[PDB]
Amino acid sequence: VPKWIQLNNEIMIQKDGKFQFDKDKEAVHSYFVDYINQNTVFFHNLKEKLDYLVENQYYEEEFLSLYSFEDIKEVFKTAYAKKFRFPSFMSAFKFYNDYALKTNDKKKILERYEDRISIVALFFANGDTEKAKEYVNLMINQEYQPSTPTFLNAGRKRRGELVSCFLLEVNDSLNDISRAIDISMQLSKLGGGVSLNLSKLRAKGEAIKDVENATKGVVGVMKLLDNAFRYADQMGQRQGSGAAYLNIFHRDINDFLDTKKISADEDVRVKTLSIGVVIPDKFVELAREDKAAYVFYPHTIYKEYGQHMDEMDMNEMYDKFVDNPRVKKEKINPRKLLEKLAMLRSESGYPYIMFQDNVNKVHANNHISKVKFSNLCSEVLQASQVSSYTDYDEEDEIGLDISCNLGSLNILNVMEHKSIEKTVKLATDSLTHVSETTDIRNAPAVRRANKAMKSIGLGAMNLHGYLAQNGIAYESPEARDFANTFFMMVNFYSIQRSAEIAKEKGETFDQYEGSTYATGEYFDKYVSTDFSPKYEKIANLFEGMHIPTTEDWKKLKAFVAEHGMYHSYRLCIAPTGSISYVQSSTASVMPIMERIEERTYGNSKTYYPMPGLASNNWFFYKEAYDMDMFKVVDMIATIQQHIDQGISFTLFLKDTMTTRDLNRIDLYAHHRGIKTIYYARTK
Amino acid sequence: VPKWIQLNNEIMIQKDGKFQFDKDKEAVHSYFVDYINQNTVFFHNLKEKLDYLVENQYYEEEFLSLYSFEDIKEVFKTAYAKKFRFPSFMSAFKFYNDYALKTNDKKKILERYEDRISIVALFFANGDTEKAKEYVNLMINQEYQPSTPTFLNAGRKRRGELVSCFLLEVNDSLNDISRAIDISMQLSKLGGGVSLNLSKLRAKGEAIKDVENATKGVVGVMKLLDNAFRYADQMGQRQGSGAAYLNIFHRDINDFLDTKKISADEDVRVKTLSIGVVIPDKFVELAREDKAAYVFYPHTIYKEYGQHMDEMDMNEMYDKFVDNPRVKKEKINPRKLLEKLAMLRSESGYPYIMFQDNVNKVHANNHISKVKFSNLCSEVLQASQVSSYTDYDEEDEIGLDISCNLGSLNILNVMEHKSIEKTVKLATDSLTHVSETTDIRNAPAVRRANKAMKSIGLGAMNLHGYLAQNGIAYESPEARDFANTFFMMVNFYSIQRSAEIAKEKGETFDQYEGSTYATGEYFDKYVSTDFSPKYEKIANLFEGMHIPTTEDWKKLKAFVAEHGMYHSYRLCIAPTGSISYVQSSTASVMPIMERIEERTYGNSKTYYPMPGLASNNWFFYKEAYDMDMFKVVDMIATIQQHIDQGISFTLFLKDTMTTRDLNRIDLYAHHRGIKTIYYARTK
Amino acid sequence: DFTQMFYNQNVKQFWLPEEIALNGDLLTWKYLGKNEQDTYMKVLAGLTLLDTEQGNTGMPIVAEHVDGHQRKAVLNFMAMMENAVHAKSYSNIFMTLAPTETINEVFEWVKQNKYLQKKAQMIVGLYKAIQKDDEISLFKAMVASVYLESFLFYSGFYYPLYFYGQGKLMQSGEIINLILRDEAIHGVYVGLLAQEIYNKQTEEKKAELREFAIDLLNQLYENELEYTEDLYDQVGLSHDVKKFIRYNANKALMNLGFDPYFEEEDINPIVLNGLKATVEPLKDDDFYF
Amino acid sequence: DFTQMFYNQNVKQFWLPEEIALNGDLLTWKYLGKNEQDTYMKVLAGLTLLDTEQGNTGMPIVAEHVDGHQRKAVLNFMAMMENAVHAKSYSNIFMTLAPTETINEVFEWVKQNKYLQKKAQMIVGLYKAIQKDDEISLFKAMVASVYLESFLFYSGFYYPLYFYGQGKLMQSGEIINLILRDEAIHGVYVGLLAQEIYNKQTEEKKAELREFAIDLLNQLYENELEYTEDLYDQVGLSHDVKKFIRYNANKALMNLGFDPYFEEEDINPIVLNGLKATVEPLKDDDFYF
Ligand SMILES: Nc1ncnc2c1ncn2[C@@H]1O[C@H](COP(=O)(O)OP(=O)(O)OP(=O)(O)O)[C@@H](O)[C@H]1O
Ligand SMILES: Nc1ncnc2c1ncn2[C@@H]1O[C@H](COP(=O)(O)OP(=O)(O)OP(=O)(O)O)[C@@H](O)[C@H]1O
Ligand SMILES: Cc1cn([C@H]2C[C@H](O)[C@@H](COP(=O)(O)OP(=O)(O)OP(=O)(O)O)O2)c(=O)[nH]c1=O
Ligand SMILES: [Mg+2]
Ligand SMILES: [Mg+2]
Ligand SMILES: [Mn+2]
Ligand SMILES: [Mn+2]
Ligand SMILES: [Mn+2]
Ligand SMILES: [Mn+2]
Repeated sequence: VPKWIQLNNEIMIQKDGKFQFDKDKEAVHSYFVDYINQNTVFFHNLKEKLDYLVENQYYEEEFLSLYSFEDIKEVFKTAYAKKFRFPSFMSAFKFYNDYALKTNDKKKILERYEDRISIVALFFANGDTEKAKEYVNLMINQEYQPSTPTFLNAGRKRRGELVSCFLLEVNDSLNDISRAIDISMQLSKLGGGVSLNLSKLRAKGEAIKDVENATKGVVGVMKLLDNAFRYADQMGQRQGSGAAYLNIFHRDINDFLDTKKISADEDVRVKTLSIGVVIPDKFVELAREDKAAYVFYPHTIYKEYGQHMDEMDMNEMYDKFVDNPRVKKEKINPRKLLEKLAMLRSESGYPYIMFQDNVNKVHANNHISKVKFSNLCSEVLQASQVSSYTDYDEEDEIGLDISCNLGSLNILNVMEHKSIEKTVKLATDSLTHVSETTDIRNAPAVRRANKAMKSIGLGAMNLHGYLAQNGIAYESPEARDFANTFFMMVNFYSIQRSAEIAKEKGETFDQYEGSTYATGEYFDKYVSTDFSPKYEKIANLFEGMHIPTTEDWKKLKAFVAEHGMYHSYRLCIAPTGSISYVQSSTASVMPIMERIEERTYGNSKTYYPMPGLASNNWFFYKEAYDMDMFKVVDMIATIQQHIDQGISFTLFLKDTMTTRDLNRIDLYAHHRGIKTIYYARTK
Repeated sequence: VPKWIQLNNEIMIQKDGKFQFDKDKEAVHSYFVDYINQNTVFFHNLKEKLDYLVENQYYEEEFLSLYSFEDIKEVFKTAYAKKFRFPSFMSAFKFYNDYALKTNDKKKILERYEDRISIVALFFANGDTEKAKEYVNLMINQEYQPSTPTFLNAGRKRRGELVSCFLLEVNDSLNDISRAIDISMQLSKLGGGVSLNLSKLRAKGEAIKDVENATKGVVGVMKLLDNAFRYADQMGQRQGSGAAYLNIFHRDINDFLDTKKISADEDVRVKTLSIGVVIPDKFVELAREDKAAYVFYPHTIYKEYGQHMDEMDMNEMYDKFVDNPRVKKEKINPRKLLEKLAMLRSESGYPYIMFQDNVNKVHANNHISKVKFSNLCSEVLQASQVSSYTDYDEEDEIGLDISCNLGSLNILNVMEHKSIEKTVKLATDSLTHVSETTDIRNAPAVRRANKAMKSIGLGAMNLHGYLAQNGIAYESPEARDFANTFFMMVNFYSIQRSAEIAKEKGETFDQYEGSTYATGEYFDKYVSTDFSPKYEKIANLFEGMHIPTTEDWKKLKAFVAEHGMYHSYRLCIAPTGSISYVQSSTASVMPIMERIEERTYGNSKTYYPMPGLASNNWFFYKEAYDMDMFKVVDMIATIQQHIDQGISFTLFLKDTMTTRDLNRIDLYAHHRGIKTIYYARTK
Repeated sequence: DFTQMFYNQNVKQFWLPEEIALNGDLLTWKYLGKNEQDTYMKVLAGLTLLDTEQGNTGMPIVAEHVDGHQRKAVLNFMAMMENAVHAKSYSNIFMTLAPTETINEVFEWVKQNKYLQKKAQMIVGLYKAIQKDDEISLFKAMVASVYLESFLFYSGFYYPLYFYGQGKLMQSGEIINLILRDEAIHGVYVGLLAQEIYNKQTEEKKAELREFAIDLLNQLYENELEYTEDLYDQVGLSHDVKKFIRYNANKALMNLGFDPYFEEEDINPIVLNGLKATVEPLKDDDFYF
Repeated sequence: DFTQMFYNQNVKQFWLPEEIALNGDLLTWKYLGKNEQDTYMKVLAGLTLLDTEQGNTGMPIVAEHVDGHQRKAVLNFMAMMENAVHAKSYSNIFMTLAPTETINEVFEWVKQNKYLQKKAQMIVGLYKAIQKDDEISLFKAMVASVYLESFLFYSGFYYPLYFYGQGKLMQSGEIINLILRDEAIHGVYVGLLAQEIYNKQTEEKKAELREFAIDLLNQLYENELEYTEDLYDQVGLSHDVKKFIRYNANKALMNLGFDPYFEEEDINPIVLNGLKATVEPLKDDDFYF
């Protein structure tokens, strides 16, 4: 066993009844003085390194050609001047195993952390040396972390796409289904997770040109998509991951759910395609009143009204659907469907739950389209227009397929540096650059939506780490007050940066004029309610930083009205799974699953303590499963009120609790304004 | 139990030690006195019937509008003047259960046999009343039978395409694979059987964008195609049928074959995807000499030579591939592979066997392309060019995808009417009309090849029926003499009609000038070898009909040289599954499987004796399983020497014979010039 | 002289209830009177109980005490058929025709029915009385087993056969005929083993064994009469069934090498109407013609 | 939670010796050396002898003491496969490859062999020690049974799989693969029955049962190493066979719900080629907060 492995395992060997957390630090030293420094490839100077990486097809030469070598040297020197040290063994291990650039045979390390950060910063700046240094300082301080696609692939010749998630709308036609399968394979080839809205597809037993009971429903398309994602599995490196979203009022909703039952037959079971359910407020109202609900056949509704079932408001059209004899429907028990959802989430963690009305009551771009589904991580909530892929030799009507670039603020590092504004603006600029340089030649709706919406996702990580390292319980009202203030600041500065980009470029996102940003409605709660901290401890935490007031929000509203906004969507809180290790941060705004996690790598086992875990903050690092899910819902709703897109909200459940407890948590989330629920992980 | 079913089951009841075959005739009468006439919709006049069928979206207005009502009435009167009577119960049952037009509620019969024949004739003639009457006389004499798609769908508004055999070339790309899946779905939606060539696809463990061990091979593509064919199942009417062809020198050939093993796992086995193997002469030579063979990685060959492995002659390329270090290959035992093929055919009848050099040594259009694969029934053998389907908003390079037009001569009815020439020419004209009226807007290469090649398949059936009713054993040399003469006359008149159509329209098929028809090579064996019958009995059978001599063939060769040939391909012998029942004929040129076949429809049993079966010809109606497969191979080769495309050749084996016997039959078929082997049906 | 042929016959008769689709009986079942359905359910439940004990106890225990690996293989196979095939088939029939509550009720009814409990007590008691290396206790249990196989099942078999013969409940009836075909060979086989033991005895001992067999038969018979009346009076068939069980009692005695005990009677004619491929390598001469 | 599922998997795996033609093995058998033929014969006899104990005692004794009609049926089916299918299959392989006199001598040798006897008698000893209504003694016997099904057979299976993976003795190798596939499911099933007993015990009793299982495994493993060298040194395979024993020991432990004992090792590639949360209804007022 390696020396650093033994040093890391020495953490759990208690001394005087206490964990040896400091041993972890020793491990990193070993991991660098025995493996990383020996396995790294050193050159005489930076010129030889850059030339070797360029000619050997490791780096794209275009982004490096925008800078003179003196500027690149200055950027690299700025990166190395911080003398960044990984405080935990797992941070360095995760970076050098998942994100550091290696040779073709993967026998040596070509990229250090500073090298990777410098390359990403130079790609972000697009020829601006000062901007590149700003990005270097932002990432080496670990205030901002680009998503895994962006951080791993920026400036690389053998790179994939920098966009993490893609959302596709599938129209009710064989041509559209085949095009959706093709685009899903193309985007999984690019490495991104693909989500498909199957609510427009007509249910099982519908007519294909006057011959009835002909359609296979959404389950056949689900099987096709599952095989497509199995085939396109990132060249066999990462399993192809897809998501299917169906409205709960679709007739196939049961069969949909039956794809995830552990007793499902092979002709129905789907195993590589995640499932999500979109629940309008009408379904929750029907379940609450115990009135029997009706699921609908989409094609009959489309024939009668000319629009898809998910294209209009169910809260106002459900009674018209039920009373219409030309609309076909089936009777269901909404409470039984809710119990089935809870049982399925207990068994397998599926489906994702999207509260459609919670998303669309604060959605700023309802004029473009209502949000009808979410992404594979159930945090992207954007307007999408379905595409009409016609026959060959016929022009296709290209719609809008959602796609946003992810980037997370490290809350602990951002607040320690007292740089919410600067970090938010620089992250917005980096995400705007990632969107601008993204061009996908096989997904036309994705390309058009990227060019028009200009949507980005600016997330946050290390919420629980910051709260526990500052002596604040994650479930406490003080923690929710901190989240309210911090994310109001993040939203304020993201809107300010979006408006500044719109002013400097003279262009807004497409159809911005009909948005609530243009009409000023979006700023209502910000121009009437003060989001400054209500607790003295939180206010002290925010000292040295100008917390925006109602007057600052009014000025920002006027600025947006004058100049517009460059981005249709700005903030989305992704799960941030593996890149949180490198940043020494807790995953996303979720509470920690465990204080010390035991992970098996190779034939060895490693223990990763939570960042900053110690004796004095052991009980502030409360495990998520031990927490009240209602207070976690309160925290997520408090954050969500300042996030325009959704938050990947994983439910952390105990084995003792029943499906009724899961249903109660889901209904409280819906009541509190939670937009989406990601996972039901049971301990 | 209905009266006609009792009268049909009375056949097996033996009187005086003989089957009551004549009772079947009585059954037909009952089937018409009790059921057909009662459930047949009658109209006051044909005008009312045509108006009702057109208005209720049963027929098409376009083809009926080309004639005055007097001409349509005259065509119907010509059809009804024959007073055609089905000789067996199963003929009428199959027609009125499969082909007769029924109401939307499927309880009444709108079309009789004469009505359907008249409608198909009017569709064929395209406005010529005399030509329509000629077609009516052809089909009511049952000399020619349009295929199930053409016969069932001609003149019907609610219909699939008139072509059901489609051959697709799949290029080695994700875009091409997705396009192939889409086209397969679209053609299965039209009701056609789709065959895909997977030899150009790179094997498992190949590089994608210079990353190693990334390709899933052809088995993942087969899984995708199997899912696509399961999804597209004729609006839930018939099981989606598809075929995949792989060259035996493709490295995936074992895994390909492993998709049909019973022991194969769920992630390996494809259930609704037929498989065929293309066997070049090089593989047979390697197996014969017991030299170990090599299966090659197609992408390495493409990178080294710039052409696909299946696009070049393996006979001259195999040694260069083996000696090339940059071509990756795996060692195999060709005799072990042959034994595996025989074992798989014994277990499941798969794969289909295509002898590439047997096809291509007589292929007339090798300049366009060599025949690389066959159809789902393993009888279509045509030149195909792969298409380069690029990314979106980029122009695709459309190639040639095979789609031939099926139609079968009834050898008994044709020869008893002494009308080989007239029937062949009229069938060629009808096939040309159906090929010209076919327009598929979702298969670009299929449409392009249909417009360019103008390839049709004119088959024959009732060969064994005709031979048995004339006191000729199917395995006798006299039967082979008759087949030689009859199919040489069929080829002569098909070529004459093709040249006449080319002269009339002033156009040949695309790239005809490079064909062996243009150079006169095709006629070589016809201008030197006399194909007149060598037996007096066969000559007396051909009495009253002019048998083309060598001088006639020289005149035809000169005529083709002067005027060209309209069809790239003219003759292919399809299995003729259900139309053989309606025509009261034995299926294809195959020998009969059973003298009397027992079938179960609903909860009732039915008995179909072979047409013309009696005590006198009971011995001549020898069952296929009791026959020597070498003599069946000899007869099929005798026919194949006059057929430009292949013949659906099913092997009929006993359970006693082993895989050595199957391999011997396959090798004798290869030796005798058999182009394709369809199935290995074990009794 | 016989085990090998019984081995071959038993294994070639192998079947599973799932081979027979039962949804075809749905309508002829729906059409029966409540009395008829009640008797039918109870009859099959009585059969299920007998096969449960024959599979769990009777056949395995006889297998344990009979010498010879081939004899044991036959008896083990027969045991498997009893509980893995026969007893289970009845549940397939129940699950098709009846709602869960009716199924629950009939299984509760077997537990409390005094005739069914008495016959189980008597038969299983004899199985559990077998003593190692004691051929007489083994003979007594084999007589009990023959009486179960060839006599006791028949008060139950009557009714499915009676319907089958009228063209009613024919899928369930097909299952029952397969079960009956098995029990007939099981009764013969166990009968032959019993005769082996009987033939080893003195004339005095034989006389006692015949007394045992006849006393046991009469005791079982008297109980079966009451069981038959209890089940069949409501469908009007008790006298007919009684004739059938006497007929089969004689067959059981004959399987044991004894003379018939009951006089011959005419049985309902309806019930009488109710009755990889081999691989060779390729030679170099197979490539030339 | 599991018996009906195992019932299904067991009955759908049903097969008979006659299905595989054995005579074509003589075409590769004749080309093996004396040591290869000797090892094969000895291994085959070892498997035969152990499997007979499982058919005559192991499965029937467990079926006797386990409560539950459906479990008894599955166990009966497994006992049937041992006695009616597996035993006939081993006999068929022997009769094909060796003359009668050679078979008798090999069985005489293996019957006297110290390492084969040690393991055979250790297993049989635990079956004989089961006491009525004592679940601890039943558990110990189940552990022994799982060790036989999932571990002890594999020092033997190695050789036929080794040939099968090379294209030698393919017909008998196919038979062995079918047998092995049955023993795998037998081991998993009996393992689940043992875990059921284990989970009903106190923490101290559990620790005591774990110690029993590990101690037994150790005794059997040390004898397997000796058995292995005794048979496989003459054909140079013992090192690789030992890896295969440990890998299968780990599977046996996992069947009993225990952690693997041995470090993970790769296996010979030729042999490889041969080879609910509680539902609680919503009570209303759960929609209001
Ligand atoms: N935790 C760590 N994170 C990142 N790099 C590290 C870490 N520990 C060691 N290294 C790398 O290994 C080298 C070993 O030097 P070390 O940290 O022991 O101190 P040093 O030799 O006094 O110099 P310096 O600390 O100034 O780099 C470091 O210079 C650095 O490049
Ligand atoms: N074998 C048969 N094949 C086809 N149609 C039949 C057959 N037998 C009877 N029919 C139909 O039933 C009708 C009655 O025929 P039948 O044998 O009674 O005498 P017919 O002289 O042909 O009668 P019709 O006056 O109808 O022409 C036929 O006209 C035809 O429509
Ligand atoms: C062709 C086909 C379609 N479908 C379903 C899936 C699609 O969502 C739906 C629409 O198919 P379409 O491609 O729209 O078929 P169509 O346009 O010819 O019929 P229509 O005019 O009624 O739109 O039909 C199947 O389930 N199986 C099939 O094989
Ligand atoms: Mg449509
Ligand atoms: Mg390519
Ligand atoms: Mn029984
Ligand atoms: Mn029995
Ligand atoms: Mn066994
Ligand atoms: Mn076993």
